[PDB]
Amino acid sequence: AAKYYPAYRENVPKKARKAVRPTKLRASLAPGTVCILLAGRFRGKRVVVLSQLEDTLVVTGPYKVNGVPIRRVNHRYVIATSAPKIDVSGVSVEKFTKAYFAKQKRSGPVKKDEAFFAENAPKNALPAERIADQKAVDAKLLPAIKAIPNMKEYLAASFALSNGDRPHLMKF
Amino acid sequence: QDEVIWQVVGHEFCSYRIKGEAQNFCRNEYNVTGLCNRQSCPLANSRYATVREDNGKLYLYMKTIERAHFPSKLWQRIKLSKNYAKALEQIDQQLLYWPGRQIHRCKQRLTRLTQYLLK
Amino acid sequence: VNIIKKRTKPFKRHQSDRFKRVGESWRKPRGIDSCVRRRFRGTISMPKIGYGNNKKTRYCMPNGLKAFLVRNVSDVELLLMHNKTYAAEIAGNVSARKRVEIVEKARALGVKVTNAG
Amino acid sequence: VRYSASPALETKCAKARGAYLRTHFKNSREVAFTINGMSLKKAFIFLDNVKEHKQAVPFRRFNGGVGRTAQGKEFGVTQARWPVKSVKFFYDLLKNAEANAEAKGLDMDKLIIKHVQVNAAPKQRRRTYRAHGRVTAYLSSPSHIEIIVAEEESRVSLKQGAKARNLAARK
Amino acid sequence: AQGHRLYVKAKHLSFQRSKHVIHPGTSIVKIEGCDSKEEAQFYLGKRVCYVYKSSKAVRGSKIRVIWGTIARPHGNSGAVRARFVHNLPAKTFGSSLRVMLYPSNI
RNA sequence: AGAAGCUCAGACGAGUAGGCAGGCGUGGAGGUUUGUGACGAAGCCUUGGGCGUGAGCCUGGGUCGAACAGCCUCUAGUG
RNA sequence: UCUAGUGGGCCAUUUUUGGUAAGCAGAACUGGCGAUGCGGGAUGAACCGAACGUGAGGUUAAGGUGCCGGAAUGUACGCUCA
RNA sequence: GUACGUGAAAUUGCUGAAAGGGAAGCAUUGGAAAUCAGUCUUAC
Repeated sequence: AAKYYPAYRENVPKKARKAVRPTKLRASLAPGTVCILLAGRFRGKRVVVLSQLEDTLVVTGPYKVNGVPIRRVNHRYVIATSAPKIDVSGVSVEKFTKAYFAKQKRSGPVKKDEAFFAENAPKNALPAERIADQKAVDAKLLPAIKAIPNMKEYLAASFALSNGDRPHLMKF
Repeated sequence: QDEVIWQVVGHEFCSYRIKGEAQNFCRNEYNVTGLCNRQSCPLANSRYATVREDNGKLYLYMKTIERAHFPSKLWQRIKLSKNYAKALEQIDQQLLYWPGRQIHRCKQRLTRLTQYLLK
Repeated sequence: VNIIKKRTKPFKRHQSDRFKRVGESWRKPRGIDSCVRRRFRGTISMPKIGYGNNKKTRYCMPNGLKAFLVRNVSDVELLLMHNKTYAAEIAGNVSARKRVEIVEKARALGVKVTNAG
Repeated sequence: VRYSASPALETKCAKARGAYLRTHFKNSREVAFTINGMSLKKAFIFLDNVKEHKQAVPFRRFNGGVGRTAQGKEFGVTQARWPVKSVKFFYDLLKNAEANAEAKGLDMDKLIIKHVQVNAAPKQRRRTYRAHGRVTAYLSSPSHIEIIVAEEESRVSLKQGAKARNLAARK
Repeated sequence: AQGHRLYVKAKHLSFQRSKHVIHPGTSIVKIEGCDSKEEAQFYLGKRVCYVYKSSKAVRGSKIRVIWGTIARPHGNSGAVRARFVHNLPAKTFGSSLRVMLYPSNI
């Protein structure tokens, strides 16, 4: 059969009984909710939830408001706010999947270069289709935040804690 | 009698036994596993087979119960000089009836020798 | 199964730090008033069988192999079928000629050498 | 015999040795510690001053019972002495080292005492007679001295790289 | 400059200990504004860290961090027990810690 | 499946005087290993590595210059 | 069946004798220390709790939670001024 | 190099580093600084 069999009878793992079942996200993370990003490069940003993915939330604060593109954000790194909901029923969310946000496979330890960092960037890498999707979701999201007062600039601002603020007493 | 041999040579002095501090290795020129054990004991098993390397050529050794008194014709030699696959089917064929479970061990041994030969 | 060490620091003999005539090698305190023998709080611990390591990971190097001492090529060929269980370790009294010969023997076997360099 | 220190490379140095010299090892150590690091010419000026009681050798380690003096203040110490036997030996060795540098072709203006060490030589021993018919040791502590004179004396993560590029290059 | 600090300020009080025996594996942390165990329940499971500064540049950074998690409340006055990946140095008694707002559930 | 092996389960674990058991180390003897060695044995030094609960053991580098070791048994002026 | 060590004990509870009394002398029953660390009583051989393989988590005992010191400058009702 | 094979420890000097308010040593946990191996890179 095969060539050059190992000199050790392989130990097959016992059949595991761990079945993957759908994640039950927080009851306050409904689509269209305004959320606060706690970690990452966009910590303190305010964003509008588009859809709930398998584990995380596909979310973007309108790129023309605060410059946060469409990203997956894990539901444990957001503080959902009680701000008035934004209509996200009219925006397509079926094309935002794990495959859509998936990175390129590497399967090797070679990486890193000054030219590598000169590569990627918004100028390169960023597909025109990704830019078009960001512009399309912006077109479908801006009218709602324009209509409800003070929410456009609220999304532009950045959340921060001040002296004497106690998050357990504070509600968002 | 075969058990007498093992009780004499297995647990104590043997020229092919290498005891170090917690374990036993069997370098015997007609063993496959490399470890010391009756099931694999070459001297104490009357019907048993092995493979070893020689000058780029693989050799399979066998011995029976009939020729025990004559050491010169006691072991039987065959030489192999082909690729691995065919070398496997030879041991498979030569042992599909003879040892019981040495088929897999000498397939493993032939594996390691052929990696030696290529290197 | 990864290798876990119940204890990493050696059991140094009591008062070996204060007296040079008393060596680091562990000696069991027989003294009638010995604080360490009586296990006072704050004193040094003593070797116990509870400190023994897992039978699966005992005698195993951090890479999972067991360093098997090697003095000639025939010692290397003993590890022909156990190249994922043992690692060749060339003895200190082996000359440079056999050291090179053992290294090429072990690299042919695919057996790792702990002190190849 | 080889010296203690990595220098004594004969291209740019000189050295001089003395063995079994019958003078006190403790006084020799104090002299060596005092002269270690100063230039050869200024070392000679200091040694003549010690011989003339114009400067004193500070006693730092073996100072038990050593009297106080005003000539120790330039070394920030109170205890200092004028060991003339030890200084005479050190003067002879320094002259020998200077002669070695002369024959070797070095520069006398720039030479400094790079290394000087005193070691205990084997004790010669003698007898002294005590009260009640008792005898004990009258040991002598010689010194080995050696002197050497010489001349002169990151990877970045993907996020870090992108942050650095977008901040520095883009602006 | 008040557009940052997504964390809550806390102070490393001591190790978890009896009268004479210390247990450096877990520490006692006083989170500011946390004045009862009922309030400590909100901070349970948050990500706490010790941030300090060093002269050597590890990966081009002067700032290095030891991470940890709030495990349980301690006492009645709002102090919490914290477990760190590296046990906090005993010289940090009275030093400050950052308690982030994640993993969030609010 | 070195059946003197492999495997499953449960309970349990302080200790002077003292008893018993299994191991580590040393000198010499028989057997053995196509055993190591002037291309460096033994010994010694070591802010190198590795193993063992431990007695200990192995190893890298340095020094050194003539012998020494593993295993099975025998023995003792053996720690 | 063979044999080791031992054949100076001491303390406490309770009962009790000699005694002016004693950190005194003498016994009875049990528990201990001796031979035993650990938690506590600041500290202590016999007091309190608990008797010990190497560890992780949880929970308690005795005892504590103003600060040293881990833990309420807690709750309720009084007493006390020295 | 005859103060002669090998050349241990005590103890000593030099150098480098470090520490130190009436001892020092130790144990435990981590920091800092120095030092270093494994692992990996591959195999299928």
